[PDB]
Amino acid sequence: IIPVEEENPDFWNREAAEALGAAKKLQPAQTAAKNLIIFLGDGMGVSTVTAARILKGQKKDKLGPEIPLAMDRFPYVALSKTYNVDKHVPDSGATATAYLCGVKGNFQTIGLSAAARFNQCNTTRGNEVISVMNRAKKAGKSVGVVTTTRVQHASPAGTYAHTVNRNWYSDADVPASARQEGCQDIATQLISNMDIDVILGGGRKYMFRMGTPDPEYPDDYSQGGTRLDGKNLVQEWLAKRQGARYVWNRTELMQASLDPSVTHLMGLFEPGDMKYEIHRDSTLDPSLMEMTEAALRLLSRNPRGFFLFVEGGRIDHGHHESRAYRALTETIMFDDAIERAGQLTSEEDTLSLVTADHSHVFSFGGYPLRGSSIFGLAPGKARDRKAYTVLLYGNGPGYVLKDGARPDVTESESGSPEYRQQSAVPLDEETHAGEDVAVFARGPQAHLVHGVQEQTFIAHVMAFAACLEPYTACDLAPPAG
Amino acid sequence: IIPVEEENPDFWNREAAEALGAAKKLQPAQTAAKNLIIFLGDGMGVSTVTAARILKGQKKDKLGPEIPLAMDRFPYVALSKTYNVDKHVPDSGATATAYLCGVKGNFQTIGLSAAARFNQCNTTRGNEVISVMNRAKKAGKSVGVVTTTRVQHASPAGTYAHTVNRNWYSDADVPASARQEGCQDIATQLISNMDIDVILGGGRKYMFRMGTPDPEYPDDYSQGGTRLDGKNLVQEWLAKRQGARYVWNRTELMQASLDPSVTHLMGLFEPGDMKYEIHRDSTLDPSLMEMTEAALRLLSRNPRGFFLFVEGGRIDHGHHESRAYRALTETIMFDDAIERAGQLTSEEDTLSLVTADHSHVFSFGGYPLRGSSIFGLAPGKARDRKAYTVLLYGNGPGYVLKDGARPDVTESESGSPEYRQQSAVPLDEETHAGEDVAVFARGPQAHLVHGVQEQTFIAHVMAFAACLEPYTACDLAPPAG
Ligand SMILES: *[C@@H]1O[C@H](CO)[C@@H](O[C@@H]2O[C@H](CO)[C@@H](O)[C@H](O)[C@H]2NC(C)=O)[C@H](O)[C@H]1NC(C)=O
Ligand SMILES: *[C@@H]1O[C@H](CO)[C@@H](O[C@@H]2O[C@H](CO)[C@@H](O)[C@H](O)[C@H]2NC(C)=O)[C@H](O)[C@H]1NC(C)=O
Ligand SMILES: *[C@@H]1O[C@H](CO)[C@@H](O[C@@H]2O[C@H](CO)[C@@H](O)[C@H](O)[C@H]2NC(C)=O)[C@H](O)[C@H]1NC(C)=O
Ligand SMILES: *[C@@H]1O[C@H](CO)[C@@H](O[C@@H]2O[C@H](CO)[C@@H](O)[C@H](O)[C@H]2NC(C)=O)[C@H](O)[C@H]1NC(C)=O
Ligand SMILES: N[C@@H](Cc1ccccc1)C(=O)O
Ligand SMILES: N[C@@H](Cc1ccccc1)C(=O)O
Ligand SMILES: N[C@@H](Cc1ccccc1)C(=O)O
Ligand SMILES: N[C@@H](Cc1ccccc1)C(=O)O
Ligand SMILES: [Ca+2]
Ligand SMILES: [Ca+2]
Ligand SMILES: [Mg+2]
Ligand SMILES: [Mg+2]
Ligand SMILES: [Zn+2]
Ligand SMILES: [Zn+2]
Ligand SMILES: [Zn+2]
Ligand SMILES: [Zn+2]
Repeated sequence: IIPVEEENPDFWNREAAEALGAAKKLQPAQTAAKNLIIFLGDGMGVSTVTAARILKGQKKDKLGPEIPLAMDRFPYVALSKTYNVDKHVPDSGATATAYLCGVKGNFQTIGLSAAARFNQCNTTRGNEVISVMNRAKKAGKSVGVVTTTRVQHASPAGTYAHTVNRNWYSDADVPASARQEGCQDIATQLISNMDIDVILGGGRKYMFRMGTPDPEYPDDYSQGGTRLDGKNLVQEWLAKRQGARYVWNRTELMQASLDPSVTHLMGLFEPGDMKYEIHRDSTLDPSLMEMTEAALRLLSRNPRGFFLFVEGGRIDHGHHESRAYRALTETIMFDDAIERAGQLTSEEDTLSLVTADHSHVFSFGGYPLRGSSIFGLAPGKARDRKAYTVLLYGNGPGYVLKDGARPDVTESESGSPEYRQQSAVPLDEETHAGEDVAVFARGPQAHLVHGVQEQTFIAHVMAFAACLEPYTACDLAPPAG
Repeated sequence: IIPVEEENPDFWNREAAEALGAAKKLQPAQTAAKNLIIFLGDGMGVSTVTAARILKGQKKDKLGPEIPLAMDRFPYVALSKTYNVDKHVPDSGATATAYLCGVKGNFQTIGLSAAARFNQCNTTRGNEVISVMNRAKKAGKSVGVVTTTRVQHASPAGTYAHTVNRNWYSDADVPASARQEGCQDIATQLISNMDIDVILGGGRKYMFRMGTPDPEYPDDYSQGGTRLDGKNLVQEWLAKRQGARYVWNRTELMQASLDPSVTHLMGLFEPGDMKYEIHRDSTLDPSLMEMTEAALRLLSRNPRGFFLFVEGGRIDHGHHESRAYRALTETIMFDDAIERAGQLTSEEDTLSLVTADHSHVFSFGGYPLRGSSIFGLAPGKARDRKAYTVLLYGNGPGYVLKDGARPDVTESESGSPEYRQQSAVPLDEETHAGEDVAVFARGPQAHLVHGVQEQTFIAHVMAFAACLEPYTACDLAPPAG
C-alpha cells in the first residue's frame, strides 16, 4: 500500500530538512564517559536490522520500514569489519575478543590474541588480552554482563574469560590434558578471573556438580549440574562477597535489584541458554529488557560509573535454525533493551554502542509491497511455478525437497514461528556471514565511531572514552553532570 | 592462513590507536562544496562491499579483508533506508528519485513523487521532482552523467528525467496513448529536459531512427537505431550547442576530453549497456574510471564547480545473473573510479558521496579460511554430501537440480567468470534486497552524513553542501580554496 502523506514531495523535503537540522546540531563532547554500555546483537547484521525494523514497525501498526528502531536513533554509525585473523567469516568467540578486548583472534577462541590456537590449551599463556570490562573494574567501575545465552557462552565470556576453546563451558567439557595444564572451564573463569558485579543470563548447569537437580527442572536429569570437580561455583562466588545474591528466577531478580544491601548479583535463569522471547515463561524468566534494567539498578549505584555488556544472544540462534521469526523477534527484544537502557542512563555521561559480532546469510528480497509482512511470500511465482518467501537464507536447515521438488509455501506456513525459510544449500545450521556489520554509537566520544573500522575499534573507543588503559592520558575533561 | 603480524596484540592496538587519532582529527567544514559527486554502485549492498573488498585485496596479493577499498577510506558513513513508497524492496528508478531528487517515489518510476503511478502517463504532470544535478546546472555549475549502463537507464535517468515508466528508453517503447499525452521517452528527455555538459555511457540505439546501423556493429541489425519518430537525437543535441562533440569510442573520448574547444561531450559507447569490464574491448571502450576522468577534465573547467554522477551500473547486473564474479569485478572498477575521482578533485571543495541504490540477496558465508578466494567452496560438505560455495544468493538463476539433486560444485567451476552461484529459489533474475545500504561521504559538509537516514538524505545533503535550492540560505562560507 502507498501511504498518502508520502505522495507529497513536501513530506520528504520536510523530513530531510529536519534530518539536516539534526545533523548540524551534532557536537562532539570534550568530556569523558562515566559509563560504558555495549549492546551486542549476536548475528545482527544489516539485513537483520532492516528486517527487524520492518517487523517492529508493523507490530506497532505502522507500515514498517519508516519507523526507527531505538538503535536507528543513535547519531553515529560506522561499518565494522568482522573477519577473524584465521577465518573471513567469524565466530562469536574471536569477534568478542575484537569488540571486548580490542584485539582480533582466531575462530572459536575467546580473550586470546591470534598467537593462541583453538583447542590447544598449551598455547594460552602469554596470549591473554584483557577486556575493557576488566579494565573498567580495575578503574573502580561496577561491571555487568547480561545475556539471553549461557553467561558462559562465547560473547559474554569475551568480557572476562581467556580460553582456546569456547566449548569449554564446565570442567566436564575440558579434556583431561587441558585440565592438568590449568585451562579453566569458562564457568570457573566467570567466578575467578575478575570481580563482576552483575551476572545475568543462562548457564545454571555449568555451576553445579553432576547430579545436582536444576531448581526449575528437577525432574529433567539432562538439565542438572555438569561439573565433575564437585564444586558449587555459585556457592564459591557468594562466599567471596558480602552482599552477594544468587537468583534463578524473575521474581527474585526483581527483589534483588531493588535491595540496597545487594552489591553483587548473579542471576542464572535456565540450565543452558534462555528461552526465545516467544517461549519465555514471564512468571519465571526475565526478558532481556528486564535483566538490563535489573543490572542498571545495581550498576548505577557506583559513583565511579559502570561498564555494562548486554547481549541479544539468541538473534544468532534464530538465524542458525533458519527461523527468521525467532531471529527477528529476538532482535526486537534486543532493541527494546537498548531503548530501556537509554531511558535509564544519560547520553551526557554514558557512551553506548550497539553492534553485532557478525552477520548471517539472511536476505530480504522478492519485491514485496509496502506494509506486507516480512514473513510473507514474494509476489509472483518462481521459475518452478511455486511460491517463495521474501526472507531466505543462503544455506541452512530450511532447504527442502519434497518428492524431488522445492516445496511450495503458503502465507500461513511462512508466517509460523516454527517456519524455516528455504536456503540454497542444506546444512544442519545456517552459517554466519562475513559482511560488515553496523556500529551505532551515542554519548561522550561517540563521534569517534565513524567510517569503516576494524571490529577492534569498538573496544578501543570505549576504553578511550572512559580514559581506561591504554588511554588513561585520554586528555578528556571529567564526565559531564 | 594466519598472518604472523596479526598474532601480536600490539598490531591491533597500534592500528586502533591510529584509528582513534584519525577519528579525533576529523573536523567539520564551515565552508560550502564547490563540487558535488555522487558515486552510485547499483546493487552495491553491504555484502557486495565486503566481498569486493576481499576480492580487491587478493587481486593486490593481500589476504583480502584487511585492505581498504577507496570507499572504505571515506570518513563519514551512514546507513540509508532504500524502501520505495510502494515496495519494501525497491528498484533503481524510484531509488534514483530518492538519492538524486530527495523525494521517495514508486517502483519503476523516475524523477516523480509517489503521487505518480507506474506506466500511467496521465499521472505525470505536477509530480516532477527536480534533481540536485538540475539545480546545480541552474546555479551555473557544469554537470556530468557517467555510467556503464545505458545513459537512459533508471539510475542516470534520475538526474534529468521524469517518467512513470523506466522502460521507456526510446519512443519505440512508449505506447501510442502515452506518446499522444506527451510522455517523452528517456532518450528525448536526455537531450531536452536540461543542459548536461558531459554524458557518458551506453545507449546509442535509442538516439537514432530505426534502420540506422550502429557504428560499432553495422552488421548486427539488432544493435541499430530504435526510434520510430525519424529523429537523430545526437544530431539534435549537437545542433543546440557550440563546442559540442559526440563520440562512440574510447580514442575519440580521450581526444575530446583534452580538447579545450569541447564544452559539451556526449559519449555513447555501446548500443545498450556497456560490456562488463571483464568483456570490455579496451581499444574501443573506456572503463568507468576513464569515463570518470574524461568527465572531470571537462567539468572541472567551470569556475563555479560541477555536479557529477558516476555509476557502477552493472554491479547490479552481475548479481541479477547470480554471477558474483561479474558483480564483484564491476564493484572493484567502480571503486577504482572513486579512487581516480579522489585524485582529480580536492576534498577541501568537493563533497563526494558513495552509495548504492539498494542491495541484492547476495550472501557471503560458510567458514572460509583467511586468504581463501571469495569464489571458492565453503570448507566442509553440505548435508546432501556435496560441496557448496561461500557466495550464495537467496534466489536467482543459479538454482539447479541435476538428476533431481543439488549439483556438486568444484573450485574450478565456482571460480569461473560465468559461474552462477546457487540460490534457494529459481528465478530468471536474482532479486534486489531491501536491507539498508551504506553511504560513504567526504568533503565539505560530509560530516552531516551520519546515523540511519532515509535515502532522500543523499540528495538533500548534496544540495545543502553546495547551497543549492532549497538550501540557498545554507549559511556556509564560500568553498575553500
Ligand atoms: C601443545 O601440545 C601438543 C601435544 O599434543 C604438542 O604437540 C606435540 O608436539 C610434538 C613436537 O612438535 C610432536 O612430536 C607431537 O606429535 C605433538 N603431539 C600431538 C599429539 O599433536 C605441542 O608441541 C604443544 N604446543 C606447545 C606450544 O607447547
Ligand atoms: C524463585 O526462587 C525462590 C528462591 O529459590 C523460590 O523461593 C523458594 O520457594 C520454595 C518453594 O516454594 C520455598 O520452600 C522456599 O522457602 C523459597 N526460598 C526462598 C528464599 O524464598 C521461589 O519459589 C521461586 N519462584 C518460583 C515461581 O519458582
Ligand atoms: C489515466 O488514464 C486511464 C485510461 O486508461 C484512466 O482510467 C480510466 O478511468 C475511467 C474512469 O475512472 C474508467 O472508467 C476507465 O475504465 C479507465 N480506463 C482504463 C482502460 O483503465 C484514468 O482515469 C487516467 N488517470 C488520470 C489521472 O487522468
Ligand atoms: C572512433 O570513432 C571515430 C569517429 O567516428 C572513427 O574515425 C572514423 O573512422 C573511419 C574509418 O576509419 C574514417 O573513414 C573516418 O574518417 C573517421 N572519422 C573521423 C572523424 O575520424 C574511428 O575509426 C573510431 N575508432 C575505431 C577503433 O573504430
Ligand atoms: N554460533 C553457533 C554455531 C557456530 C559453530 C561454529 C562456529 C561458530 C558458530 C552457535 O553456537 O549457536
Ligand atoms: N524493566 C523490568 C523491571 C524488572 C527488573 C528486574 C526484574 C524484573 C523486572 C520490567 O518491565 O519488569
Ligand atoms: N534491476 C534489474 C531488473 C529489475 C526488474 C524489476 C524491478 C527492478 C529491477 C535490471 O533492470 O537489470
Ligand atoms: N584515466 C583514463 C584517461 C582517459 C580519459 C578519457 C578517455 C580515455 C582515457 C585512462 O587510464 O586511460
Ligand atoms: Ca527459567
Ligand atoms: Ca563500444
Ligand atoms: Mg553470543
Ligand atoms: Mg543503475
Ligand atoms: Zn555470534
Ligand atoms: Zn552463531
Ligand atoms: Zn539498482
Ligand atoms: Zn537491478
